[PDB]
Amino acid sequence: LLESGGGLVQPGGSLRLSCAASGFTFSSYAMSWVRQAPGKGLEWVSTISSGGSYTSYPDSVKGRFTISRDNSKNTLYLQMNSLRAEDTAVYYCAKQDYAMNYWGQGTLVTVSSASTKGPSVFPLAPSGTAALGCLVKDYFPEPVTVSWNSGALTSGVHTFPAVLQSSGLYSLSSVVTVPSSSLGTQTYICNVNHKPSNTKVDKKVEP
Amino acid sequence: EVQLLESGGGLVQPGGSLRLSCAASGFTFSSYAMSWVRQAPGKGLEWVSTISSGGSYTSYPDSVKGRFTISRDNSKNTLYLQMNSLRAEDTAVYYCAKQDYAMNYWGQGTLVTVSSASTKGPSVFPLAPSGGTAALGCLVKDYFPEPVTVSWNSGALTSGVHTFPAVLQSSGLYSLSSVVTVPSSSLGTQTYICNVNHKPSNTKVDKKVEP
Amino acid sequence: DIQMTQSPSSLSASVGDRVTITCKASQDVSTAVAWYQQKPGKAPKLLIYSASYRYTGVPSRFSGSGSGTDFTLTISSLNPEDFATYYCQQHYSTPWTFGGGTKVEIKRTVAAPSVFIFPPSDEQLKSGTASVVCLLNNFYPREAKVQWKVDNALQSGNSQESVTEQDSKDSTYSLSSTLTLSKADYEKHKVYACEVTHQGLSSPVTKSFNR
Amino acid sequence: IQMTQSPSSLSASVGDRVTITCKASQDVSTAVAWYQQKPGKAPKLLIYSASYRYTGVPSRFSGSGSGTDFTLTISSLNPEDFATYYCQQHYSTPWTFGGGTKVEIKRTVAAPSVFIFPPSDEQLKSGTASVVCLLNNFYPREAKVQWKVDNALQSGNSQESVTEQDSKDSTYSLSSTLTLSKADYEKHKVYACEVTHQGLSSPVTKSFNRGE
Amino acid sequence: FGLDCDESRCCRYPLTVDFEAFGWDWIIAPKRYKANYCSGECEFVFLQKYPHTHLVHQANPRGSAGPCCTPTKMSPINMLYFNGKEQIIYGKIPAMVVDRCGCS
Amino acid sequence: FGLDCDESRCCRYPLTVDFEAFGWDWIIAPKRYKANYCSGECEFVFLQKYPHTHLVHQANPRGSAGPCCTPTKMSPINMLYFNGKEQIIYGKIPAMVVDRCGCS
Repeated sequence: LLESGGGLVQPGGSLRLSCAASGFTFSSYAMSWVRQAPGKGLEWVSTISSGGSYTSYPDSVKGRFTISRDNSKNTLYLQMNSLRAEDTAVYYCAKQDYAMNYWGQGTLVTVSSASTKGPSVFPLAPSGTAALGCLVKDYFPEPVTVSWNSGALTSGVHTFPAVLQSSGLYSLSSVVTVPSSSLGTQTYICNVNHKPSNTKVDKKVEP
Repeated sequence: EVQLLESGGGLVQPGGSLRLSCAASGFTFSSYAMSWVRQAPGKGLEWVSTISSGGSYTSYPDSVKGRFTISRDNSKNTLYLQMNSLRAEDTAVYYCAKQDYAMNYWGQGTLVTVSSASTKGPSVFPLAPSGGTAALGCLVKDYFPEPVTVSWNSGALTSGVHTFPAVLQSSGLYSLSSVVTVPSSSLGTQTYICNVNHKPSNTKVDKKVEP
Repeated sequence: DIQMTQSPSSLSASVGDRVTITCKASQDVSTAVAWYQQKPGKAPKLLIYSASYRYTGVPSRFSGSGSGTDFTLTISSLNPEDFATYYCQQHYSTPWTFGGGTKVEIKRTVAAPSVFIFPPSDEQLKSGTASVVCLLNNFYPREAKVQWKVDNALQSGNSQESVTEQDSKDSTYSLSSTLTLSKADYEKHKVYACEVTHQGLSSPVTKSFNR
Repeated sequence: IQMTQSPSSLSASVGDRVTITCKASQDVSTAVAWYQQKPGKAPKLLIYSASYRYTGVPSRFSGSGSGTDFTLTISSLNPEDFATYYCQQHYSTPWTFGGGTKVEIKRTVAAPSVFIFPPSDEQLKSGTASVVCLLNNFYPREAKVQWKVDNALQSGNSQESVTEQDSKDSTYSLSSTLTLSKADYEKHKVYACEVTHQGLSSPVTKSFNRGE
Repeated sequence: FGLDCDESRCCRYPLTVDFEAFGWDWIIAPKRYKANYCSGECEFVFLQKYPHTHLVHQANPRGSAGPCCTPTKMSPINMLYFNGKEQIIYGKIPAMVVDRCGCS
Repeated sequence: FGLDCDESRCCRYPLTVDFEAFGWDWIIAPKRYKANYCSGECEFVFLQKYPHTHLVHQANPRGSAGPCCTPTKMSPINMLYFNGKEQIIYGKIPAMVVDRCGCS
């Protein structure tokens, strides 16, 4: 099961999710949509009958969202209209039996008025063992990927979950613990990639 | 109107054969199971044989089994009884009847007599009257086999007539008496004649009884 | 095989009386019992089939009851046409056996017999036989004893009796007793007497003649 | 229509027998489902119809209950069993879930490595000052970081972030970020991060003087 | 208790058995008798069980997926008939007459 | 007990009911379940019964002249389905599975 179609939308706007079913007879299986807001889910969104004739929804999304399917295309859809900020979540599609057996990895839907912004990357300069890092500040929406020395440095790397600031923009830190001696010589670069904004940033952290 | 009529019975010597017939009419015979039942003179009733509606099935008692054969021809609406190897003990009036749970509707019967005694016509002798009422009669002696019919004044006289059942004598021949009670004054004036008819011997006898 | 014991052998009854005739089987016969009615000179008629089921046309006063080894045909109120012989039968297992019979007689007032003696005819004596006849005419009940006395000698083994069926008009009986003697023995004695013993007679009546 | 989950979190080691319960606000017969979710991944079905194990699910996992009180049982915890566990009710729509139960891998007490980073000159140009404090590789996740500027206790201007339990050493790492304007930042000298933890005998303070 | 009808529930329809028509002259009495039969559908109708019921008349029409329309009360009949050994027996033959029709 | 068969007497033949193949998507789970049914003769016993039995198939093939080959023991199944109010219920639906086949 593979979801797609989720990204940033403005409130009061529309988005149509899709879910690619393969490896089983989809047309003979009832389907479901279940979401998880960053902290911490889970919530039932909708269920559809194997044929498509029958659909049930909770009062939270009823009238706004519509679960549909095209068995010939082996695809499950979720038309989300009249979107609210409270609908910001990772959206999963799953097979419906007595319970959701087999879930897709999901798709993140972000409902906000805040415009797409690329991050500002600032260093966290080092002072036995020494700590070094990058501050990935003011970016929207999620996610951002942080690497060290183009994937070469990975031991002792801690990329912290992004914290949504008062501004409505995200901010995170990626730190690395390295021996003191390596500084001055070993060159440390954080490779930041913010796909939702087509922005790639390589930052050199030095004392 | 359901009708069953037997025929074919009379005198036959022991060890001899006789074939009885029973004429069914007034109902669907081919759909009804049939029976033969006999009655020896003084004796009660005895089951002889039963046949299925189609004719495929027959049951007999050990007394007549092997000797007697019950048969039918549904097209002729007739029931048969072949009586072979006849014994004196088979002397009886033979009835044919419809077989359901019991014999519903019986035919009047046919008398079969098994004896070595030859057919003999009766000897009719008077019983002369000796005032009040007088008794008069005819002695119908030495006749074989049964029956004999006795009338008085060619059927005219019938009141006070008592024709007694025939009693089988030590000789093996039958004998009976027919008497009539008449007023004494009627003697001399009224002439009394007994009209005896013995069908098994084609003998008819008119006898005048007078004082 | 399977025996049917009927009770009573005979019964004297009047019209309107409630009568019950019992029958007992030698083995368990379930409900397979049939009752019949036979009249003198006629074939039997079906009454009840399979212990209790009445046949078509049979009046409601006739009712059978029983199971196993005990059966009772009941006549609720006696009618003139009910006086006949009754026979129980089993239709359980072949050979099909019948009961002895039950004679239902018309009960009436005591009637003494009219006694007559007839000497042998001269026509008969020509053959060498002498038939001396005694008549007991129109009496009740059937129970009567006739004794033959020749020269006062009591006569055994040379007599034969015959009794008419119960008269339809007056419910009476008639009897004929016949003494058979040879011309030789007949001519050897003088007084020929017939002594009659009956309920209706205060003292035995004797009717005789001198050859 | 609620589903209340037993201890929000739990710490245990391999082999330990764990008992997770879930209570319903109404009678829900045997229509309860247990799921297992790991950080960054979609949930996996464990149990359905209260007791029925799904295909592939190891024998060591077992559900029991009827009506209102239901339980999930892990007879002998395995390294791959440390995750969040959720209950649900497939009885009547709207289908409601449990709060979740985080099963943590218990290890030896580990004190944090405390580091403080001053705001970059590049950043001060914008002119925001982001002062970062790092508590690296510690156990348990219970840690208190206090921001002090010229000894004044700081409130409402800090945001913390905790990594998921490290796969290699079962340790945690924490990042606390102090957000001040260039004006306020330049208005004070000493910038201190005080750390309180089980592994630390006395609170560790890592500071700097703006300019020095 | 049960239903009695002639000319769609589990009802008792009338039927007289003829031994002569069948070709069994070995039975003397009764030649004919009212025997009757039980025909019609049985509930719960119509939902959830319905697929299992409808699938039954496709696989085997003699098959029963649930309650059957069969006699509940059955009276015996007394019979006179010929045996193989050329004899005539009277027997109480059980469960020959349908009295009542119900659902199992 | 009863008799269980696949590929003569009142025996149990298995049958899997598929709500997908039937076209009833309103029931979510189970899509398929082993249900079974009962087929075979129910009595011999003696013998004058054959005309009454044979006469039954001529008048009404759904008719029963005596004991029927019907299930004796029946088990329930738990089912998840859509109701005509746009909701999804879990219910214990009785007598869905045939467990034993005997004669009535």
